[PDB]
Amino acid sequence: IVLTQSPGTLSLSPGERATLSCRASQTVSSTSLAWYQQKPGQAPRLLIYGASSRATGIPDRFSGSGSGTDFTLTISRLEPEDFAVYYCQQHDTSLTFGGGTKV
Amino acid sequence: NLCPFDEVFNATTFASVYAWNRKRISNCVADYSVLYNFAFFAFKCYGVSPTKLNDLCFTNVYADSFVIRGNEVSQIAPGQTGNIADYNYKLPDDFTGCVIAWNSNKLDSTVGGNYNYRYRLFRKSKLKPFERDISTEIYQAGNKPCNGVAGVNCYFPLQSYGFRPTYGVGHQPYRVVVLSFETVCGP
Amino acid sequence: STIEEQAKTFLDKFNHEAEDLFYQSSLASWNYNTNITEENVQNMNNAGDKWSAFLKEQSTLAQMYPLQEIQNLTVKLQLQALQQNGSSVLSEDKSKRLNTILNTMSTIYSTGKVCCLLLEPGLNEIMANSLDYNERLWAWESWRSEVGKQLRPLYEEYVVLKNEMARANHYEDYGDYWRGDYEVNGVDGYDYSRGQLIEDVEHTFEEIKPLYEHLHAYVRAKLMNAYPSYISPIGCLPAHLLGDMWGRFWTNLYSLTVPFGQKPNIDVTDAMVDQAWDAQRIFKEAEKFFVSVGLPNMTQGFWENSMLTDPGNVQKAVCHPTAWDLGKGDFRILMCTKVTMDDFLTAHHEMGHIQYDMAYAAQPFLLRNGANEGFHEAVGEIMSLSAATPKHLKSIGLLSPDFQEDNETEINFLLKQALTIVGTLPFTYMLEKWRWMVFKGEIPKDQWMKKWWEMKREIVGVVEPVPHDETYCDPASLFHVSNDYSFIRYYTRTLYQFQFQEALCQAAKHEGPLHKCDISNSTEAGQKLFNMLRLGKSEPWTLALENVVGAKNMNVRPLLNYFEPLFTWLKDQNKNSFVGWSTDWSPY
Amino acid sequence: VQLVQSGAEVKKPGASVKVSCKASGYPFTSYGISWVRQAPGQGLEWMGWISTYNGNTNYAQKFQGRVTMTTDTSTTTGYMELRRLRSDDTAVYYCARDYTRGAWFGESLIGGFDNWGQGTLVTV
Ligand SMILES: *[C@@H]1O[C@H](CO[C@@H]2O[C@@H](C)[C@@H](O)[C@@H](O)[C@@H]2O)[C@@H](O)[C@H](O)[C@H]1NC(C)=O
Ligand SMILES: *[C@@H]1O[C@H](CO)[C@@H](O)[C@H](O)[C@H]1NC(C)=O
Ligand SMILES: *[C@@H]1O[C@H](CO)[C@@H](O)[C@H](O)[C@H]1NC(C)=O
Ligand SMILES: *[C@@H]1O[C@H](CO)[C@@H](O)[C@H](O)[C@H]1NC(C)=O
Ligand SMILES: *[C@@H]1O[C@H](CO)[C@@H](O)[C@H](O)[C@H]1NC(C)=O
Ligand SMILES: *[C@@H]1O[C@H](CO)[C@@H](O)[C@H](O)[C@H]1NC(C)=O
Ligand SMILES: [Zn+2]
Repeated sequence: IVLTQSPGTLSLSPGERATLSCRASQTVSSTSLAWYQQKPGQAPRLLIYGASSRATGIPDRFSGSGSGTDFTLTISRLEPEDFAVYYCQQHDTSLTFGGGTKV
Repeated sequence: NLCPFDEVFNATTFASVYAWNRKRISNCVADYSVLYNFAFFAFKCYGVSPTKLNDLCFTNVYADSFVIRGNEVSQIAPGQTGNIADYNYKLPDDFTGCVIAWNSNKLDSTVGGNYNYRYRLFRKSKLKPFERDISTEIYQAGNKPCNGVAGVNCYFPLQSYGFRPTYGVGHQPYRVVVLSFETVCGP
Repeated sequence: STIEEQAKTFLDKFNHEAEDLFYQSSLASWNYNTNITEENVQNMNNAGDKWSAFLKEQSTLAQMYPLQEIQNLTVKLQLQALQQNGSSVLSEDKSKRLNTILNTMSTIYSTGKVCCLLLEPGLNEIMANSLDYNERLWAWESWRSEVGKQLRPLYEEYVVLKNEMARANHYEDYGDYWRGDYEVNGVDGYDYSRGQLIEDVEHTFEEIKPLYEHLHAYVRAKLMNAYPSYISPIGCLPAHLLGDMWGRFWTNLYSLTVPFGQKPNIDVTDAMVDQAWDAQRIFKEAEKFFVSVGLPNMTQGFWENSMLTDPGNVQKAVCHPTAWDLGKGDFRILMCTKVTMDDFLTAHHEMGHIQYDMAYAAQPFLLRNGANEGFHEAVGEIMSLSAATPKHLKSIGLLSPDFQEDNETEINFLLKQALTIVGTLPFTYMLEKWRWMVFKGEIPKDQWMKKWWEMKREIVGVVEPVPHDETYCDPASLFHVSNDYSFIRYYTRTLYQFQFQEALCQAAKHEGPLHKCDISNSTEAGQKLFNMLRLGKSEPWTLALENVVGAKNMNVRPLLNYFEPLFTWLKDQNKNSFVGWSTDWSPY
Repeated sequence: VQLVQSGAEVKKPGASVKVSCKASGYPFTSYGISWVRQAPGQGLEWMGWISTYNGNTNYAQKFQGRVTMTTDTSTTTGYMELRRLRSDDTAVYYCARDYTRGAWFGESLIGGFDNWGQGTLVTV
């Protein structure tokens, strides 16, 4: 499967909502998709797993959802520390990452 | 090596009830500690309180995983009968172990209908404890052989569920893990 | 190996593949009713065709399991409902002819105009809200002559084709076919011939008629002050002056007939508004009502999937309070509610339907219904009687604790109820009597309009304003007649409604007048009713009734008792008036 | 729970590189080890997954042949050895602890990569 994310550069002012999308070329299991967050100069961390389940240690301002070939990630209120690069993943078939988006 | 009880409960997919998946756990310490501190609606047990199992060394632990309807969960208990208890998953009256079940409506259901799960609805005779048949041979109700053609008085046995997110609780999918205790010294 | 075994095997595959197909067509219909688009129409129709085709196929497989070789009642009850050939007993040409006639009749009624005003909101607005003899007569006569007359030719052929298939299906006539829905043969002591319905209906009517005659005299005496030169003191009331299009309900007359009009009735609309009630609150209160009597409360999916508020003008939903059961535990309500007393009571009615649907949800698909045609509505309807009672309102916060219920307001309430409940029975009885005779062939074609108007003045006490010829078809001007519906189900509903209430009040240990009974805080009455709801269609209605009322048939005593406090009052009002009517009198 | 990787290395084309990963704070044999890679200006590219119990390895489609994976339980350390380094093989190789595949049965799980190391830069 091939994952495509959009917009490539969703850079918006802090304090507002930020929504990212990840589209699949094929239908994938809703329990086999995850999101990662990579801050500048360092390793990425697991943000959301199982499409909607929040990873441990992650703030509750982050929420995920989706099904079929259309999955999304939303930040209820964008913080100064959220201006990072986000990636979507699927491991239903093999394991692949999306292109990634910069907020 | 602690026991692979995490990868049984957190598996992406569960087997269908007519063809349930038998996992064997052995040669490993088992922290049944999680077993009593999860929010797995039915941690029912039959003869062994979860408290003593962490002080018992079991030769083999078998984890039988499958998906059934909510109103069929009661058929997994020993001494029960019904379309699941008799034709799909037969559990003996002399049962030692625990039955764990939880709702999986957001995992095993789709809007168009999830038909990947199938149970047996017709059979010539009832099953014995812990056996299963996955034969798809045509069942004849009548007096004349149809030779594989599902015409009048011939039916395809394995019917299919059609799980959908808006069903009532009794018709929602549940993931059931039956732990049967027969090398596995719990801490 | 035998029919008993093969029959249950067949049904034990139908009852598992039929539910899925049913669900899909039920859901598609739901989506249409909540969201009307071209896309949803074709989706609804496609799913509908799949379900219909399915039943037609299974119907031809059920034929090889004859009831003669089947002993178990739970099998015979399911097969006999799945073995009936319907209209598919006639030749292909006759079958198609039948269906085109039946379709045509529906379009003439639903899309007919007069001048041009259609029926709604037009000829039913003039009929409901016009104190004008001549304007009313025009609206009445116009509808009858413009669309009623038009359907005469189709009704005649309709009767012939419908009666032919009835006989082909081994019935005496089409009326005999319909009465079969009350037939309970199979177990000794609870038997009931379908031909018996005619006698039992007639007998109950004669016992009630005395109440009707006093109510009739009262209403007539009041109408004479509105139409002082048209209504005669010793005759029948003109059909167009009963407050309706066909004279079915007299409820719109409750502005002329009010017993004590210087006092307001009980109305908590303002209280609901002042306390900031909303749609969610109205249904939550109805939900706890049922819990207090002893039933489980609405499921989560009732709150998440239902449409309890007007969706908007962008999503053009069809606003019409309906209780839905889509199958597999999916229960919903479709109802755009306002913060008013009318909807407050309606909410209990629709909630009552769901409680019944949930009680028999454990039954086989083919038995997953009410015992008969009246039982479903009767159990729902009784819920509004207790909800409207000022003992429930008094403790819900909507009624003030210094509101007193006077002698006078009890009468106002009872009349308004009688005017809607016992003013409709003569009509239902009459209409079905006529139709049965027409199908049986007791009435010549060119004399059935004669008997129609002849019996109206004998049973109902109503007459025509103007003479009509045999070219007219007055009965077909009504929805139920032109669209091939049974009507007797309304007669055998009101009677059950009161039988259940009287049976439950004594269980709840209510003392005093029945119209003041409340069934809340009582598990004795809650469990009593429940025990017949869980039955679905697995048992004869003559047994389901025994489980709550104790009777093995319908009665009138509970009805006459309910209105007893009004009847004695009416007797003291008709002291100086004639009770009854002369059939030799006419407006012309 | 921490993952500590070795320092940066410089290799010539055709050479092989072996990157170590030290795991501690958890039962080593209860979780697998995965190796994603990120080249400058690029996103992440999965290289493979290795069991710490059965030793089974699952490789990405275009790394089969070069990549070779192994673990040592006694010192709870993982290793990855890419081979025949090309010019395009310049990037930062991350060590990650996964919950995407079972370590004992090999069945897919509901999860992701729980813990990532600091990243090892390999120049070529
Ligand atoms: C099933 O998985 C649940 C989630 O585990 C947590 O999140 C995953 C992504 C990893 O980061 C893991 O290390 C975290 O603990 C557990 O809470 C739950 O206990 C697991 N089920 C069983 C029976 O162990
Ligand atoms: C109604 O149906 C249309 C399809 O024509 C769809 O686009 C729209 O979103 C639906 N609205 C709702 C509330 O489902
Ligand atoms: C009829 O069949 C049902 C099962 O559908 C069974 O429970 C019942 O006991 C049977 N009754 C008789 C008289 O065989
Ligand atoms: C239905 O039609 C079939 C075929 O003509 C016939 O055998 C059967 O008796 C009919 N059943 C009824 C109730 O008319
Ligand atoms: C009815 O539902 C309410 C939630 O509104 C709950 O608090 C109550 O306990 C339920 N009643 C019963 C008998 O379960
Ligand atoms: C029904 O029970 C509720 C809760 O105790 C109580 O407040 C209410 O007044 C009772 N209704 C009647 C008529 O007693
Ligand atoms: Zn109703």
